[PDB]
Amino acid sequence: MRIINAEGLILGRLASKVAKMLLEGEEVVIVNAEKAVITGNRDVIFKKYKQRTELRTLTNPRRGPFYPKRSDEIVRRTIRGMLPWKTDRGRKAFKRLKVYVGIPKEFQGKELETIIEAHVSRLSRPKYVTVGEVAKFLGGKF
Amino acid sequence: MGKVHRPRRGSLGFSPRKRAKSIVPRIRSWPKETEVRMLGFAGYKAGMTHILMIDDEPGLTNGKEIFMPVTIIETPPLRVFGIRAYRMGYLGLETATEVIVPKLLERRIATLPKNYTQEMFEQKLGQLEDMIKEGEIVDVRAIVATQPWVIKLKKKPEVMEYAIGGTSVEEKFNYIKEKLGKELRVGEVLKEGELLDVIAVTKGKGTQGPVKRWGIKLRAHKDSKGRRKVGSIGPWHPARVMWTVPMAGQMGFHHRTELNKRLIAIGENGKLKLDENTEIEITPKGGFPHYGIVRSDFMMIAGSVPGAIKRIIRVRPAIRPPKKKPPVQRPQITYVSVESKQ
RNA sequence: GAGUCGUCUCGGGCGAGAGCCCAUAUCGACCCCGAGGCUUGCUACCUCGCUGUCGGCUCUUCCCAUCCUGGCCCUGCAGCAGGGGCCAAGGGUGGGGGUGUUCACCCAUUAAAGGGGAACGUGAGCUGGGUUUAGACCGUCGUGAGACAGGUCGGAUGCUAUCUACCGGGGGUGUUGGCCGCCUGAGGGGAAGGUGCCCCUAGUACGAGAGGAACAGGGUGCCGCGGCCUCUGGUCUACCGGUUGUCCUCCCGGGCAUCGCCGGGCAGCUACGCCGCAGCCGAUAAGGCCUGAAAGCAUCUAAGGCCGAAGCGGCCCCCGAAAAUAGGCGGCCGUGGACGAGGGCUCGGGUAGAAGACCCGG
RNA sequence: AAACUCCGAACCCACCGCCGCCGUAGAUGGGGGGAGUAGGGUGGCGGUGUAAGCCGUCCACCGAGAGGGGAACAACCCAGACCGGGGUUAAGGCCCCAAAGUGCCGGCUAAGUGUUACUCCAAAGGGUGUCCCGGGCCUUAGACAGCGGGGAGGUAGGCUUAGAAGCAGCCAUCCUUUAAAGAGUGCGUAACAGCUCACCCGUCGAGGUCCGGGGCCCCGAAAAUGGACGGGGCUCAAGCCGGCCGCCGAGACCCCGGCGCACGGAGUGAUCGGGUAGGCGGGCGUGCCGGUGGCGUAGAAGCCGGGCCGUAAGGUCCGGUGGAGCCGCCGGUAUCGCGGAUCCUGCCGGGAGUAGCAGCGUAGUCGGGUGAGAAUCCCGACCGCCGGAG
RNA sequence: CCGAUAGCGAACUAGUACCGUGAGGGAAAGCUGAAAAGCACCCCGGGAGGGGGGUGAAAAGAGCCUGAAACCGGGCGGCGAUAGGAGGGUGCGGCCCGAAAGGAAUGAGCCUCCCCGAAGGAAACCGCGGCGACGCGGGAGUACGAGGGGAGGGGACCGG
Repeated sequence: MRIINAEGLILGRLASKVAKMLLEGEEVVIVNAEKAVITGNRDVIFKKYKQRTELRTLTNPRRGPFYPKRSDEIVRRTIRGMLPWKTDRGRKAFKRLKVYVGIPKEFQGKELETIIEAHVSRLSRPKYVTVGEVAKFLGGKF
Repeated sequence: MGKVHRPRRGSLGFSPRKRAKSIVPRIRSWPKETEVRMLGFAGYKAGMTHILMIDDEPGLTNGKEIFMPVTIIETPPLRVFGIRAYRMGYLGLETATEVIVPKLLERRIATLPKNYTQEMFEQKLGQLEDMIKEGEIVDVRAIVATQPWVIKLKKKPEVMEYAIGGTSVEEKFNYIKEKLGKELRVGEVLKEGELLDVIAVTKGKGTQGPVKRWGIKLRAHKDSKGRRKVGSIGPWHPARVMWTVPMAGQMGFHHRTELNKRLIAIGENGKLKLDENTEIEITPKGGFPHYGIVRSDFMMIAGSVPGAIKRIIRVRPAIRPPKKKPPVQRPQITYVSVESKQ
């Protein structure tokens, strides 16, 4: 098992690497999926997340696309879209990932934090938002 | 038509219409989270009657007569049978522990020890622990029950939750504690002249039509096959039916909140003590249609109340005050009525 | 329908020219370049062992190049009132008269009476008025039979839902052995609110005068939606009364004329009845700016920073342990061929109710 | 300057020689028998038509031809495919889904541009937005902007006009003198006056302002179920352009054996293996005949289920059932082999235990009798319907 | 030459049944057993039906020689109430049985050793280069390799 403190971490790099590792047979647990960072213009990152949630298939049967409002779920959903869920290995893969909100563990396992894209640079990147801010705006609990 | 904008018929602000998952009203606003006393007081709707009052709120100008219907409700005395502690988790609020405290107890369908004395003392000690720490606990709410025994509509206790506010967690704990060993009053929680919300599961019609649920306008000169049918439901693509379109199915047995009904009067009996203002304790002769004997603490509240006759209704303080009218502390009752519903 | 975009609709660039003077307060030619699929047409791809037309009606979704409401900028903006520009689909955008009419014309209201796509939305939903067959007349043409994007009258709308969709209701498992009660709030939905008038402001600001605003506070109306019948109105083949014919010999008491008819009306159900349906804040648009360079200055931006929409979220209303992160708490239980906790069927009624369920008493 | 030419390629084609390759297991050519006789399509070169569409011509190819790649995608790419096995590349890709790069150097980027050869992916115009090259002006002969001082005298230039006195307007626009001066840039005045600039010297004590090509990125940019880069997501890259390097990755290509075909007599083939229309050739099975040779109650055929062989069509054997007929071999023969015909017929399931057994002027109900069984058979009582006409 | 959804429409009361005003049109229906011994007698069942027992064979007991498939019921083996479909093909696991015709006990799946060995072809580490990614020399066509041969071990399934 890996407990990753994903404070600082670009959601996509963590998810790609996590999606391959869970498929290998490993267990990842993400702690701090709300203090993690996403770069980009603020306006577009909010417009993408809102649009998804808003769906409303055409008026919404009580089926079709749901997208969640809370950031903790957003990371967890992001790694699942990178896995399948109608293939055996994938459907299982989704149960090997769990999100815990904040850190209520006393462990920190394996950490990737390398500066290559996967962790930010705070003095070389022109603009970013913390994800928690956007989740609040969407109307989540957190 | 000619692209004629037509306002929607039915709503999505209240839809869906269906059966309530419990006959206990639902709450998602708490007006006594950080403020003492329960979220109002619960009774059974006796019926309605009407009363003539003097402005109060200006119909035109103050000092003019106004007609107002009022719903008279036999409330039972309520009594705290359980202390609930919460601990805040990280997926929402989760239940720390509880104290459970005991022929009505027999009529209730709820599980019973079988070693009453023992179980109760362990939960109670557990609670003192939780209370001390004291920040484990972030709020405390009360399991509270009705007591019908002079009231003939039903004689089982309907059991519900009301929060008990307080400034801080230790204070809510002391207050709740005193309360278990005691009865309660219409007088204690509530006072006349506030605006209060009313929560209830409305009367069940059973299954009703598109005519009744959504409203269906009538049609042309002559119609051979009906005017109460659905018409179009939709195009060729979309290839599927929506839910925004007229259908038949359940209307009623749904929880409804109606806001801001002014508290006119509090007394006890009825019709065994006669007052010339604040209502004469209006009790119809021949009794009420389809409702049991009245004799207990009562409240007669303004306007409409969700819930037809013979149904358990609950009251909640308001989540807003009036907004171009002033509140009046203690309504004024110019003259009275003693009419029959027969 | 697809393809197509000449035609159509709409945009952008250049600015001849008039507007006393001053191209852009406003109006705007010549020419040049795109976008859309909404008119027309081209295509012959798809169907001739059928993919039924148009219009209306009813019912609903989506889009903005936005008619109105909100927030904003200019002016050849004195006021009152226009003209032009920017954001914005949350909500609203009506009733009549002619036409079969989509469209178009007209009347008076209105804050405004916006458009377009969805099988030229909507016929296994209605209607069948129009295109329109076999009957007929008239005009034109033909030797004639007979013809008409000439006129005209009259001329069938089938089907018990197999599959699947959506709205409501049950029965069970998974539910980390089962169970009874109480909750958590993942998410999903929303317009629960919209809009207008009047008085005070003020006969004021502003104007030579004529004339005449705004912020803010009260009262009321309208529309939508939801609930509720005590009042008042509807109904009521519970019941009661009056009454024609006829039958029972018959007073009495009844049948029938398919409640005989008429008169009254309780409960209950309803409107043509009554009652209810926030604010604020944060973050943002358009916009107004601060500091402040590139360009020692100046400059709202190039970085940093302050405000600011009916729109966006919270707040609010509706649903919601089968949310598989399958949840929490408290209590109750087990331990053909032993014993048997919970639970139903039973009975008397409903606050409930198509079957079932639900609820309560026993 | 299609239908003009003082002219004219690349290129096509005739012929001879050579060289190459092919051929005597028969090429080159002739005669005979049997056919089939709707086309499409990318590119080049076109003609028409806004276009899409149509039509010429040559064409890889699809048609009739798989496989791997282009997200999928008749004809775009790689590749032409006997059976089985092993290996390695090609097209293309290397952040994850998904095999293989959280590749390397440098420049471009700040738009979520792009991440799409594509069928998918919008323009003229314009931005001291960027980066990079060009020559001009000009550098203590240092204004590039600031700032401290500047804006003279002739003179009101004249006309017009009360005034036009820089400043209603028209035309001219000259000369002297220098921190400095334009018959005056704007304000201002009825017109003046007055305020002020360009301009200059000097301080600040520098490299200064320009203009002009290019690449990119921004603006220009409005649409109807949730649709887009294949999806997720990605901004020191998982982006772009110019280099470079290591791998992944086909039935291809390589390789071992087997198999057919072609050829060799009474092993050999780099130069063999896709296949519709159509032609050609071989075998199997079916009924009966004839000839030949066998089998049966000590158990036939048929049926059912299982085993085995042959690329196959098909055959054989065993166990149960059945209770009288049955094969093989060779030469003949045809009312001789079925997946489809909105095929004909028989049998059977779903629909369903649904609809229908309600609609028209709408009849039963209580005792008792009988009987294996009684709501609707009968008897008794009570109540109807029809009544010049159920 | 054909053989009872064939040959005459008709092998069996057939041009019959049957339809149509008429003219005229027009089917289907073959098989007990050697001998009927075609079921006495008894229990049950209102029961004439059926069931129990006795009936050479009755699975020849009454359109009865034989007795197919579709289909219906129960059962056995596998799967199954949080996961996806032209219903499968190929490889590899699970569970399930398999007396016979197959191959093998005169040795089956299986295992082990030794050797030959196509196409192909490393590693450790070292040296020298390259802005670096990484290349080059030596290790080395070596180790290694499909496939085949022989020998050995084990003793019942394996195929299907």
